[PDB]
Amino acid sequence: NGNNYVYIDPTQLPYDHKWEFPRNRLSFGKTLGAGAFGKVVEATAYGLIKSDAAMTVAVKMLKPSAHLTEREALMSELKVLSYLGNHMNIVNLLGACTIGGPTLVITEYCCYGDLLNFLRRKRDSFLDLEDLLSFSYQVAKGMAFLASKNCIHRDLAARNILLTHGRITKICDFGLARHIKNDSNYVVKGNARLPVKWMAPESIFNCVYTFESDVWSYGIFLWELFSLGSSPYPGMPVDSKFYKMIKEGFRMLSPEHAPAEMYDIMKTCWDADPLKRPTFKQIVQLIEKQISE
Amino acid sequence: NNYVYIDPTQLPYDHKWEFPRNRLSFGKTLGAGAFGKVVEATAYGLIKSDAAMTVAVKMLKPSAHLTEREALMSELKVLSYLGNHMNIVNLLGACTIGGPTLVITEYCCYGDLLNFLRRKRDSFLDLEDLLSFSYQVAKGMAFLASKNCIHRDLAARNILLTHGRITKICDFGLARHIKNDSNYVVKGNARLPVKWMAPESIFNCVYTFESDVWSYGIFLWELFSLGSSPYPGMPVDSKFYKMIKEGFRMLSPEHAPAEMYDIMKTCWDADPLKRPTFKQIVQLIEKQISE
Amino acid sequence: NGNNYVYIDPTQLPYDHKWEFPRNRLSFGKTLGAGAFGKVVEATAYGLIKSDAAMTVAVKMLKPSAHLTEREALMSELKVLSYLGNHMNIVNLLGACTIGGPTLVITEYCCYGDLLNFLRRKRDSFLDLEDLLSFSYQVAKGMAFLASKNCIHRDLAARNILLTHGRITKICDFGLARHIKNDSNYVVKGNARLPVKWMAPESIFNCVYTFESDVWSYGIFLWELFSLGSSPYPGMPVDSKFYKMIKEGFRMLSPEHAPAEMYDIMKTCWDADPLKRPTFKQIVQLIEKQISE
Amino acid sequence: NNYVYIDPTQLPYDHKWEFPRNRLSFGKTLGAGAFGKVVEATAYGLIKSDAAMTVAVKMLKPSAHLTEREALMSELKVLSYLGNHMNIVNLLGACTIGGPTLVITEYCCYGDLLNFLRRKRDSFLDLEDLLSFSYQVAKGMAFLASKNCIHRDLAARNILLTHGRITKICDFGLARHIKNDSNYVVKGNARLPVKWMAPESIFNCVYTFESDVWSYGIFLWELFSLGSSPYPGMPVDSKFYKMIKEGFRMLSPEHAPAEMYDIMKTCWDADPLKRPTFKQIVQLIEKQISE
Repeated sequence: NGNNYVYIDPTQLPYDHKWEFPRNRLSFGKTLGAGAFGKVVEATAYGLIKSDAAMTVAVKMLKPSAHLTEREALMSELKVLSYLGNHMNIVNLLGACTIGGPTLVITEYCCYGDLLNFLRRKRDSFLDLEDLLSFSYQVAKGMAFLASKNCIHRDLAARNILLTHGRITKICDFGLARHIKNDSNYVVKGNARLPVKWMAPESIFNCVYTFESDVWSYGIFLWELFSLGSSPYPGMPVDSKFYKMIKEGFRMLSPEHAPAEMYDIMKTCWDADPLKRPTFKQIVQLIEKQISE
Repeated sequence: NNYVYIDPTQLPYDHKWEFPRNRLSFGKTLGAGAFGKVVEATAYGLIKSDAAMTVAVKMLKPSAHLTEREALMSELKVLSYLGNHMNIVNLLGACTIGGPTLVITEYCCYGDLLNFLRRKRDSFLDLEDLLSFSYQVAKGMAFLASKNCIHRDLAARNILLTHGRITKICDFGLARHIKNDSNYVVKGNARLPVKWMAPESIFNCVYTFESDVWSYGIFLWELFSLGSSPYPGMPVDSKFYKMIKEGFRMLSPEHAPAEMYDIMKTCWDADPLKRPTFKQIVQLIEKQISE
Repeated sequence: NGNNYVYIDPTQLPYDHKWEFPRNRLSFGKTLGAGAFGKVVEATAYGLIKSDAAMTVAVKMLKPSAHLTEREALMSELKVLSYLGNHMNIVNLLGACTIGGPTLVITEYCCYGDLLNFLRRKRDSFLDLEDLLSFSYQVAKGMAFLASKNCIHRDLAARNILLTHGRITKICDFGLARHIKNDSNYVVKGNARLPVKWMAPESIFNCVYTFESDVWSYGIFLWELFSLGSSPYPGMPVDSKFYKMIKEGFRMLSPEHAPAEMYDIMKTCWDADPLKRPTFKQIVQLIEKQISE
Repeated sequence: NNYVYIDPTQLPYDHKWEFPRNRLSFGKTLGAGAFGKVVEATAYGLIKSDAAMTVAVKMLKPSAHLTEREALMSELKVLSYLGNHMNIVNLLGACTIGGPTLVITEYCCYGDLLNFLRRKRDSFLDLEDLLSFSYQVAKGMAFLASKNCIHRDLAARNILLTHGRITKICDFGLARHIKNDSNYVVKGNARLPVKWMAPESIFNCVYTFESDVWSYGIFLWELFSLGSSPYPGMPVDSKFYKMIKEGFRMLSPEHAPAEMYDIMKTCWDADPLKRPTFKQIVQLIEKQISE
């Protein structure tokens, strides 16, 4: 009754059927990633674009291990993706299958896989510095787009950036298609397993996920990136001591390969006051103005 | 679920809005409900540091529960999220530290539009002004829609009038009592404005963007009626609901141009996806303008 | 050769034919305004919008008194109008007739005529203050639109604002359809007859027409408006003394009916430094923030 | 004619761009023409007040006429009008008072793209990078088009390379001599880059938005050729022009993916209105990306 202005979230809202696509026009292939309850699969879609009779795509789907909770999560993801719109630097929705079977969410296939692996298998023969400047600019633009659509990414990290042609990087939601009890980057806090080393303190202590929370993670991502795929706070486990250190204001030092301008952005992203952190729009404009330096 | 849309009521309070409450004076109550009220006030140095202006302040009565404190704070965070527009009542500032929460918004000197239409029903202000009211309220809703917001009580009684012939959509939440207003009627758990609500909202309790358009149609009807009451004479009971489901509708207001009536009708399509969107309603009007 | 970045003006560019409309579907009626070389005519257009079989429109056309120079001016106007786009607060292009006869430019008809006349025939029974606030806001929005499309109006003045339904005002180009040797508001300077009392000094002395030049005229328009249709610098002829006065920095005083906020805008519009003048976007935002005062 | 579009070269010089020339040092010449040059330079306190950066400064030689002073000042006012974008060389500041006009823009450390392609023609940098170059240059042109600007000399030789794998469209006006470059050839009054010009530009001297797209096609051809010369072997004479009118075209570069070739072909449509716009070319590529 009170407060007549109610924000409507695209999750709670009709599924637009312009996305629906015949499940008899998909051929599933090798799995690309799986969690306990879901998986992303490589596939061929026939007649998805009138120019490409057969294009490789990725399909997100649940495993028969999955309950009602998961089935709704996948539909929410589909709905969310359906409202975002397209941008070069995210993985885009191509279509879905809801009628006549389990829900299938069809998105872009990114042939070069994810950025962390790429960075690590390349740590030796060091792809060079300019590619790394390019990736951080592109990820910034992609976060700026998500933020202009009022959207937050609650797991920004090199392991969720994918690589495709034209040297393009794309931000990705891996939800459900990743097993986190097996990954030490995810650690128990409260009920959940979270990526706390990528998380802003206000997110860890006060459970607040703002737009500036993402900017912190972007900072950890830059460190991740210029370290060529190393872990954040390398060697140190997440525990009482860590939380205390983050709270007191201790920060990581510059990676050996970060130019001075980037570490500079890193540091401001990690300001304890969220309000002193740059926005993604500012990061993008900063990288563009300083590109010749 | 990595991707998540931010809810405005979850964001932290932005201190850019903070305003010293020793710069406020209170005057007469504009509206009161069970748990809160809206008071006329003076704020010094609010826009210009030189100057003083009249504003409206919304606040809780001493008998407010945590649910009402949350409602008032949510009202504030939504307003802050929306930003400014000429056709809503805007947030001007808040007092949060040093006492009860105060939400400062625009004062609208001419009062609400329903009362204005009734007191003007005698002389007939002309049809050109009712056109402007239509256009402005649609512009205001198109704007709320664009920020992904819905209004739960769009009705001439929640539309305010200010200078420059400007009309503003307003959230009267918490500052109206309804237990004695025939327009609000018990259904299920709550008291609701049923004559203004779309059928799918009454039944399945679906509040969406197309629900508002329905209410816009009922508004257009109030408007070109000069503030007569909707579905006049009919009480709300089983008879009423059953009839609305079976396609029952109001006929054209005596003073509506046929086109505006056609928009009303399209607003009342039983099928939510056949109703116009506000953006479309704006664009219609912006051509029904030269003809 | 030098300078490879060349701005292309919509005047010099192909006429898009999506505007072309059959001249056998127009019936000309009474003239609304004429110059020596052209005129605007009231007309009926059959089948212009599928909803209105017969709507009144305005048609701009040359008189047989007109030379090649004028014929090109009218086509330039048509081209300009064709690129602007629509906005509620200007008079919009509806179509043209180029093939099989003289050029005809079809625009919106505004039933209540122009604002200056309206203001003057209403000076006695004083339509009230709130309508005047509304007109200045609407004209500001219309200038803001023109400026966002990089367009300037070189004759902004109450005599070029038209009135239509819904209490809507619309900015208008009267070019060619007005005789200026008969109107004392237009006065000789150099070769041309110009509206110098509406013109910014940098426009008068240095022949520079910027976006802030328009803002000056907007200021004179507000004065014109809150004086209920009086002439600017009433009684004083344009001559050496006037130019000197404008140059030294003398300004008009507030009209008897201008609220303090408006005269305030007036004054800043008339700053001798163009750079200290508000932009139309700022004027609009100022009027909106202060609307409750 | 009351409505008039502002030409950027007519606007007054904006002093927000002014920069003290005692904060500049000059180094080596990057490029020189008959009447002017572009020099490598250091500017202190240009972006950060703390710091120094390398920039490029464009200026007139002592033998420049009023037409060249105007060209240089027009270059400056156009750049100021366009504003920033990642894919053009941007204006950083100007020195106008206290001596000759100096136009400060971005230094691009890797030099021009034509030379880069040739020196890389040996090893084969891969096809993924040529895709990025295509996309970036189209993004840059789409941007110039959106500000209603045309480029009179779009060619790999006027595309510069900087950090982050970024390519930037550049105006080399005044800082190249052409009297000895076979790529510029006398036609009528001027020396022109004819192999890059659309047919309607050579004849009726029509320079429009669709003329640029033609040149973009020739660029795509240079690009996937690794900087071979266009219409290789053929000199420009009556033979040449007559053939271009009668539909003569280049065939696919040995290393072009078929789709990119299809865009080249559509860029070379004799009918200006059949050619894609840059906005369309961007959007194509942004899907030819996952396949």
